[PDB]
Amino acid sequence: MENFTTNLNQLARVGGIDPLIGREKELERAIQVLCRRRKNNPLLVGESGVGKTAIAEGLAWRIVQGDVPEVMADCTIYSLDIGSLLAGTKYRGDFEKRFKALLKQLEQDTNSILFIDEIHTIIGAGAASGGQVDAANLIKPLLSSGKIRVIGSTTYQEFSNIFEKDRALARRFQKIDITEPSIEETVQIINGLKPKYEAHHDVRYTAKAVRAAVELAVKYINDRHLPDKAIDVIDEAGARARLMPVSKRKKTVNVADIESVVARIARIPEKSVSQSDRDTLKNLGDRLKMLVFGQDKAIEALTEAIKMARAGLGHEHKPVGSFLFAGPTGVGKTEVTVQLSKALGIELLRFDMSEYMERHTVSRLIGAPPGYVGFDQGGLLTDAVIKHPHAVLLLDEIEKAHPDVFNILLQVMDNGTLTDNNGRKADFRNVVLVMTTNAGVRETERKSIGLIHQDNSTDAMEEIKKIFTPEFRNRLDNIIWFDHLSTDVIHQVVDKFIVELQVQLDQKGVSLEVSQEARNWLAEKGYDRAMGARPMARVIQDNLKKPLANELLFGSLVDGGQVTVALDKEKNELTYGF
Amino acid sequence: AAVELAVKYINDRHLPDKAIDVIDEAGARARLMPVSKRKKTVNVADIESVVARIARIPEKSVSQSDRDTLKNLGDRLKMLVFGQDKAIEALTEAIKMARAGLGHEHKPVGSFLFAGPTGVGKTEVTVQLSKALGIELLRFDMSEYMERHTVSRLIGAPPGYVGFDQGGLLTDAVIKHPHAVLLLDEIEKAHPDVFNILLQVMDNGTLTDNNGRKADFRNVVLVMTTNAGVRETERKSIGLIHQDNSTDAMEEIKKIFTPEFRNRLDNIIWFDHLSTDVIHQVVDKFIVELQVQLDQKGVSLEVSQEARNWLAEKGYDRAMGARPMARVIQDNLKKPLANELLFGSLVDGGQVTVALDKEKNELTYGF
Amino acid sequence: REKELERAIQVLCRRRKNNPLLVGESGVGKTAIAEGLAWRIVQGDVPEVMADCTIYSLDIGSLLAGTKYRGDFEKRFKALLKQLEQDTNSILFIDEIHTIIGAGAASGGQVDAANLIKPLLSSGKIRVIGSTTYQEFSNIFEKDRALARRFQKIDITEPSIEETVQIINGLKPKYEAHHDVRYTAKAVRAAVELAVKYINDRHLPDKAIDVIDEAGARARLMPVSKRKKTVNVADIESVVARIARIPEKSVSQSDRDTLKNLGDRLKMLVFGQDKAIEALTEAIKMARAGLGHEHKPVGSFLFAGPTGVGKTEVTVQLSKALGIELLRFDMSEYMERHTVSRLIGAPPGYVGFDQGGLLTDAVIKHPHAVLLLDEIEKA
Ligand SMILES: Nc1ncnc2c1ncn2[C@@H]1O[C@H](COP(=O)(O)OP(=O)(O)OP(=O)(O)O)[C@@H](O)[C@H]1O
Ligand SMILES: Nc1ncnc2c1ncn2[C@@H]1O[C@H](COP(=O)(O)OP(=O)(O)OP(=O)(O)O)[C@@H](O)[C@H]1O
Ligand SMILES: Nc1ncnc2c1ncn2[C@@H]1O[C@H](COP(=O)(O)OP(=O)(O)OP(=O)(O)O)[C@@H](O)[C@H]1O
Ligand SMILES: Nc1ncnc2c1ncn2[C@@H]1O[C@H](COP(=O)(O)OP(=O)(O)OP(=O)(O)O)[C@@H](O)[C@H]1O
Repeated sequence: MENFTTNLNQLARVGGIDPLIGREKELERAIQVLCRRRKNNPLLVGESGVGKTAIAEGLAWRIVQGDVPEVMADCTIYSLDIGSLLAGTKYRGDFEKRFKALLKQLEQDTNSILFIDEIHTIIGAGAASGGQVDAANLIKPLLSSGKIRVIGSTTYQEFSNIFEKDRALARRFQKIDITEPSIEETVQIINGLKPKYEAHHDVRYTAKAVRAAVELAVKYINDRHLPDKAIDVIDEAGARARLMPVSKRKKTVNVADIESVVARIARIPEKSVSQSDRDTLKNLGDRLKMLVFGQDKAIEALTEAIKMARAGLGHEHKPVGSFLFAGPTGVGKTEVTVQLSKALGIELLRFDMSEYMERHTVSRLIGAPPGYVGFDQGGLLTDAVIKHPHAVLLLDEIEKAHPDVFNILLQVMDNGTLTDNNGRKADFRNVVLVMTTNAGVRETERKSIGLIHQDNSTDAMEEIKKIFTPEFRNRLDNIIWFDHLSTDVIHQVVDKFIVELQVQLDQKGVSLEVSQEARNWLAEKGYDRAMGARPMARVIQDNLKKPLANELLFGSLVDGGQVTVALDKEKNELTYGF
Repeated sequence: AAVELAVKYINDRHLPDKAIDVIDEAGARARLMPVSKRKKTVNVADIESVVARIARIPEKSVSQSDRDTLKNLGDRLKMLVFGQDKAIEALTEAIKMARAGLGHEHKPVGSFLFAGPTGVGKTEVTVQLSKALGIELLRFDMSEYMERHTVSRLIGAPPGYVGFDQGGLLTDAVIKHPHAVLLLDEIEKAHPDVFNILLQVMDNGTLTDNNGRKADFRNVVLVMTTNAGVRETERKSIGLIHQDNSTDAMEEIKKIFTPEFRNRLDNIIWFDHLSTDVIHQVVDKFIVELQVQLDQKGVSLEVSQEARNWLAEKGYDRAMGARPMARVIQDNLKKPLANELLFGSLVDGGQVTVALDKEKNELTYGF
Repeated sequence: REKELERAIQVLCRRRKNNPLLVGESGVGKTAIAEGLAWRIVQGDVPEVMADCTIYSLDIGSLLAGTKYRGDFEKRFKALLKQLEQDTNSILFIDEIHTIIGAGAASGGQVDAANLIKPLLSSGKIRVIGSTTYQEFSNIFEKDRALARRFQKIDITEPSIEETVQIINGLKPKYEAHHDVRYTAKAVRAAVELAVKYINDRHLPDKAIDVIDEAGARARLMPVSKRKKTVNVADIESVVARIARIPEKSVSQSDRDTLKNLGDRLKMLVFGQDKAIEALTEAIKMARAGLGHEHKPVGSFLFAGPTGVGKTEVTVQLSKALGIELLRFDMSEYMERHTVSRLIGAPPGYVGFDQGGLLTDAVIKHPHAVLLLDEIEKA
């Protein structure tokens, strides 16, 4: 035992193991179990990071501090490192001699408790031959006879998958469920532990820093439990603050440092909103109007959703915003979204919904159910939002997906979550959801029969309503109708496309000038309300790019020249040059 | 009592030692009593306390603060969910019976199907119930169980398969939290094979997982929500008089959930549409949420009564429930505030006054 | 990678569970950073807190190698940890840290490297820097919750274009030394820009570097015939083009005439329908000229008409004339809605999941190709 276990009273008394705060009921049972006539061995079972070891060792602390029932007073708790019982072995029989020697020592002390953490690891030692499991074979009678007292500890999952197969062991200890504290209990736990962080990091925490670490961690960090989750924030903020005095920036850790840390851990930005990001955001609405012409209202809706979220007036558990972009083809429905993600500097997660035409294609978003082929793959959607929690999520031509696929978004739009096939949750609260569609267009573009042409603008009233179930629609922030582009827009579109052409040419060492007459001509020639801005690229392709490709490819316009294009008036034909 | 209670509440061990353990812990418990110098014998009440602790169930509520918490549970919920009183009452009645002891031998605390128009707090009330009671909410978006084979994610892969150690997500959630509110959202979206899992739960309080262990739902409140019948509810009839289609919505529910399912529910509660009175309450609720969000930035907010009356009058839509009201709040209050909070006077300001004129019915703003 | 290290240091500086885990896509510099810190410590490019501390890199294979008998592994494992605990100013670094979870427990037991490490991380006794990909982190580290709680995940993203150029400028001298080459400024900038435009299934820090290394390696085989030269943008372009399959610079050579005469080689084979020939010929020329569509296909043209008029023959002849692969897809075989899974594959969990997807594999194998979809109206 001398070099296999740790005397926890000795440790708790001299170095300290950090105080245990609260957990009155947890200890009440542990003691009542330890006080039983037989099988007086509690097992602390729970979610990782809830204080299972904190309690098991915390008991040693209470004993050395005298804060125990006299029954427990003066008893010694020893923690066993089973790794050391194997490190000292090699051939047959040495393990058992060593293992039993420790048991004899516990029996001889008579007033001691052994603590075995990771209790599910006591299964082992036997190998090659085996059948002698250690875990049960060397201790079943020790536990059932009351000769020794053992406190164990385990993760709830390990407990059911491993620590629960051996019924004989399952029967020999009383399980105590350690659940995670609530907000207040977490705050008091921090206050009790706080002096150790302040002492370790040479920092001090404000009342708000502590209050906030708990509330913020709960809201933003969701893969850990409260008592160790809020601590990471406090400890991390401490470690960060400790790196300031290096430039003499000695300071108290305040709520501002906590928010910076939570924001970094959760990858959700929070303080830059007060800095230059105010202008990046302020100007967002206009940068996008230089890329998508017309459609200002779509730009505003996106811009507004983002501003509210950055302002802090977002929702508590919804995507940044979620609206469907409907309209005629070639009017900037996907273009504004692509540009939004560029303007914001964030990842664009683009899915083509045309690929999800069968009901069973949902498995590509979620992953196969356990037990199936594609299980370890995970889901493509849930994974995309996990790697990039701050993103623009674009679902192109959503009306092409099998309609049951839309059901996947009900919980996304409403709770910001989606659960993958491993049970992990996607978190969409920092994702802008944009879905585009051509629903209703075929109808809006149809001519009616009669003397008076009917106004078919109520496409929203039929196709959008028939395609998207009421519960889907009622979760959208908006349904935004993109219009056909006007001729004023076409002129802007043509200018835009010519610039794109100029850039491709600049990269080849040549440049292009187009006269205004030539531009107006191309705009006038290509406009077709029905196809939006889509054909303008073809008009440019035929009137400017084809001529240029011949000049670029066969030597007429290569190194040494530039091309000027002008329109004549007689034929309205374009000129070219060098 | 140790013997007859252990067989009812402790189900992972055989009787000899299962009952002795109750006796032994009760013994130890009583042994730790005369430290206060109060000598004890072990009565039925001490046995019941031990079983309650071993089985992870509630003991006796009348002398507890739980008595008061339970007594006015309906009142607190009515402050969060307006209207739909009958749903609130059904939930609290089932709970009271269970704590009263007038429960079921082997069934969930109660089992309800929440049906009705959208935007009505079918989900909202369940979420608040778990908060009001202080217990874990176990959620399961049923839209994610659309294929016959998705059942294995609820109960785990069969042994020997790639998803065998993961276990089931449902049985594990229940095992970890035996006393909980279990919410199955949009249950009608799940593949019907899923309902077969629910039928046995509703009748026995239990599911066997892929490890052969059982989840005990005896202390779980089971609420599942649905939109079955909504498209029909919102349909307008042909004629001069619009018809009440709630009767057809039920026909839709009865086609999705077969008699075998329906007979295992304690109730099917058809939630009604929200009234204008409710909207006024809803608007105040949303404004308060806004005020809280603003307080977090150090900004106070006043909204006049007329501004409230107007927002409520503007946003009400009987068919869409309360969800649109939040849209009204975003456009009339949050957007203006975001600009002031982000680029203007409220950054280090801290105050905003909102009222409207009568001539334009436009809102005021500013520090 | 200043911020990536700032966080790593802040994690190492924590009181407990001060073990950063570097998680990211492959080829993004995760291990470059962990080794980079050892480099910075030695060079004095780190806070005094890290200064003078030793980072050791663990060979899991040598730790497990030879551990026969019951107890040798456990002994070696513990000896290592003891040595680290007695150093008091060291950090252990583990590549592919998810593999520690698979350390050899001898038999049916659970005593292995992860179970033996856990208490020393919780206690703050030792410091470990881990490294794993987002996929290995998800399928391995994410599952062992207790171990995962002892690491602080650092999210390492792919660098920008400007950042990639800068790492090349820093790394460059070693490629120059290794290959006996020198790289021009244009060569470096282009490796990054071109790799971004043309090389898929890789991340920048690696993608640009791979081009620099190969181009250096190409030039390394020139002064064997004493064709000594530097690596210019043209050589970088050639290397990327090897992968991209359509060079932007060779278009200026004999390729100009191969392309110029394309229209006539096709007119002599397909008669009438000159307009189809022109449509195809022009699309290619623009694409080779550089007047492409940035992200769209070379061109997409529906050929409609009476039978026996050369609609598929001209496309077949095009692929022949160009010297490129013809990918054929008979649309009549996709006569039903569900037949789409033949083109892209079955969803995960379904029979045939690992069979592939005919269209996506055809295109992936042959990036430069003519894709012909016969009788599209029959799909
Ligand atoms: N009363 C408490 N005493 C000590 N620690 C507590 C307490 N309550 C919560 N904690 C938190 O839990 C941790 C205490 O250590 P503990 O051994 O209990 O972890 P754990 O719950 O067993 O997690 P794991 O399964 O990974 O070992 C600390 O992070 C601490 O912030
Ligand atoms: N308002 C606009 N300003 C400038 N260019 C535009 C505009 N609208 C469309 N375009 C042009 O069309 C493209 C933008 O993509 P767009 O959003 O129109 O796709 P879409 O609306 O989804 O149509 P589809 O039905 O084919 O998917 C760009 O090439 C862009 O030059
Ligand atoms: N009776 C109510 N009182 C106040 N707010 C309500 C009420 N009912 C619904 N709401 C509003 O709805 C919001 C939550 O939506 P809810 O949970 O009710 O949708 P649902 O019941 O699931 O219906 P569906 O999903 O079919 O659209 C609440 O935050 C609340 O603002
Ligand atoms: N314009 C042409 N000039 C010379 N030969 C030709 C022409 N068209 C077709 N042919 C010949 O006739 C045969 C059929 O040609 P092809 O398959 O390309 O026509 P198609 O448009 O595909 O008809 P289908 O409607 O059946 O698909 C080929 O062997 C081809 O050599």
